[PDB]
Amino acid sequence: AVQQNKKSRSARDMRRSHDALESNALSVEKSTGEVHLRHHVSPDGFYRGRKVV
Amino acid sequence: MYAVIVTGGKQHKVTEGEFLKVEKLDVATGEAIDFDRVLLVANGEDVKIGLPVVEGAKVTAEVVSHGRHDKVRIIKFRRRKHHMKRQGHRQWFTEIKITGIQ
Amino acid sequence: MQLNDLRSAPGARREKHRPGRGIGSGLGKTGGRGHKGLTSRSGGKVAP
Amino acid sequence: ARVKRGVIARRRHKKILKLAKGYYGARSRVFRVAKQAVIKAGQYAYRDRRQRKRQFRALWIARINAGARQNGLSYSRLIAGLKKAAIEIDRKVLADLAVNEKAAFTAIVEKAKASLA
Amino acid sequence: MEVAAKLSGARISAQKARLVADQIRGKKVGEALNLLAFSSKKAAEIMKKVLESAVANAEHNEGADVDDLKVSTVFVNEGRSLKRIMPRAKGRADRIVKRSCHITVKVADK
Amino acid sequence: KTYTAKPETVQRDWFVVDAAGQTLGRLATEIARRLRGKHKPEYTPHVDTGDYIVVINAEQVRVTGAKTTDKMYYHHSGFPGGIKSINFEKLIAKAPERVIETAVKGMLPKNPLGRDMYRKLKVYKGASHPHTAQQPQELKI
RNA sequence: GGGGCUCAAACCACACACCGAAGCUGCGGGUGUCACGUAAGUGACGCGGUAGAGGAGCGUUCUGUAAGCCUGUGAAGGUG
RNA sequence: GGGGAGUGAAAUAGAACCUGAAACCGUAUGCGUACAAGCAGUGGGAGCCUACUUGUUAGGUGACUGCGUACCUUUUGUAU
Repeated sequence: AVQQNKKSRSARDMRRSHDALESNALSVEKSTGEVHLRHHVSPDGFYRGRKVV
Repeated sequence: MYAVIVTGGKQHKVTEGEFLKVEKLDVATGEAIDFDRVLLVANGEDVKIGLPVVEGAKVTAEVVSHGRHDKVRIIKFRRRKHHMKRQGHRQWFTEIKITGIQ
Repeated sequence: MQLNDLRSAPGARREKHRPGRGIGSGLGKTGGRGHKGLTSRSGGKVAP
Repeated sequence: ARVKRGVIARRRHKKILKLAKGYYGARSRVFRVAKQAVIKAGQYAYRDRRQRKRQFRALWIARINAGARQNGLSYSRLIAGLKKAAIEIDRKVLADLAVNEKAAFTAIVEKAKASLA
Repeated sequence: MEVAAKLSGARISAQKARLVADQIRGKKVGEALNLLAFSSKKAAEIMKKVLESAVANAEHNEGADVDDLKVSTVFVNEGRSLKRIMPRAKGRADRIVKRSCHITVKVADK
Repeated sequence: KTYTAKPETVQRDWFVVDAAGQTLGRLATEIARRLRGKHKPEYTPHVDTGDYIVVINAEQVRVTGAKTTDKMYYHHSGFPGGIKSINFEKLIAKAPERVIETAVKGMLPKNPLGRDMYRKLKVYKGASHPHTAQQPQELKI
């Protein structure tokens, strides 16, 4: 099943008004002072004031 | 004071300092003109209504310019009938400033 | 007389209207031939 | 003598596509849709130079009607005075006097209640 | 002052790359760099190195501080696509475009 | 150039009519005339220059002939078989005031203006209306 | 056609008004033809249009006019 | 792959390199748009925003509203 008419760019862009991305929940270690994802291990290996790896 | 005067086969409500375009009348720039066709003269609350015409009548004001209006365009098109016909038009005006109406 | 100033009498040369150059030239779309049948086809000739 | 037609064809597309300026979508940006849209807009522009003279003639009459019934007279009784009286005043300025100079429009509808015909 | 960096030709398409450019547009640089670092996209990794380079162009060729700076205009243009063939059923072949993009990031202290 | 009315400086009045034995569609012509502002010399077709009409006794409105038990009112719910009818005297018992609103609504334009003319029509059912602050005046006595 | 209309917003008569077309008139606009004008010049009747006939043009490239004229104080081109 | 610095008359002549159009895709700004039905325009038209000078302007947007069923070809006839 095909188009009988090509989509306008008004309607092509109305469809992708729901395709905007969301941000992540970031937070900062109180010890080191580095940003990491919330509820995740830091990119240096710290998690709640403790080196875990 | 305002007056109702007939100039160009059509008629204008006219105040005592107005600039207004009318149809082209055969007079030079800075001259004075003559119609005898003032229909209504109202000055405050003294309104004169023309019984055909307010008697004692002359349209004698001064001419600002002889110009020409903007171009309207004509398109005559019969679809499916191989007909197309275009034409431009600019309508002449005079600009007249109101000083003397009777 | 200049080469810039020679022309022939009016009526001596004509424009040679070309058929089929748009619908304002008067010979638009078909060029004086009309519609279907052989006379508008190429080689559309009736024998003498 | 060969002649290339890229300079004349782009100036002829650019005239028709400047007259299409302000039109939704491909009516203002591709030529095959803008040529048709400029032709249609000049068929309508021809047609509505006639209707402008009709739409104002209806609007004048409707305001003269509304301003006459203020004074106890209909439209058609107000206009009927003037094959018998003669004001020779038109619908364009009577509508402008019905709105603006409302006391000079009351003076005209009493000259038409003086005609009685 | 307004200092740019451009990337002429990233191997992502522009529609997939504009979707991250809209997410750092107008933000402060130190928070835009955090958003690009923890995002899930290719375009976040590509546009992190352009924002990293746009900051260092402002530190070295101007006298800007990183805390002063702000992502002024980020935009993604379309690049030269490259044209090749994916073969389909029953003998017909299709034309794949592999699109590219031009990622530009501006920074300013305003 | 001629006068065009101008919707920030439109003077609108308030009015109570009394439908205590009025013919339905001869009352409705006068309401819908004044909701458009056809009674005013500065009627502009694209500007709402109308007044505000309050109707008070909208169940004492009257239809002549045998229209009181005739004159069905149809509306379709959208689902198949969903045609639904009600006559004059059971509707004026149920919702007595959508009778006198659907007459005026059909006589106003089918536009965003006519949908805004209609918002200036407040019909009620008692002898009183909740609009004593605006001081509506009486008319069509 | 809808709302809606019942001493009518229906039908039958008659009277008087009014609205309504690009019709008609008012006003401003070429030459289409024709007659007049020692050719300045106004008049009069026209002027929807397919196939089609007739008449008049614009623009492009080239050659002559051109070893001229323009142009680096800025060409063609492109965009306003 | 860029930001500078140099080179040059010119680097938005940087090698995919003279000019660099159009479709197509973007960012910025001004105005409109989430109770309103259809060839997407046109007649009327408020408000708002920019330049200017007076305002009876110029550019942008166009709420609201009247009328409005593309184009070609083919046909007795097509929104078809």
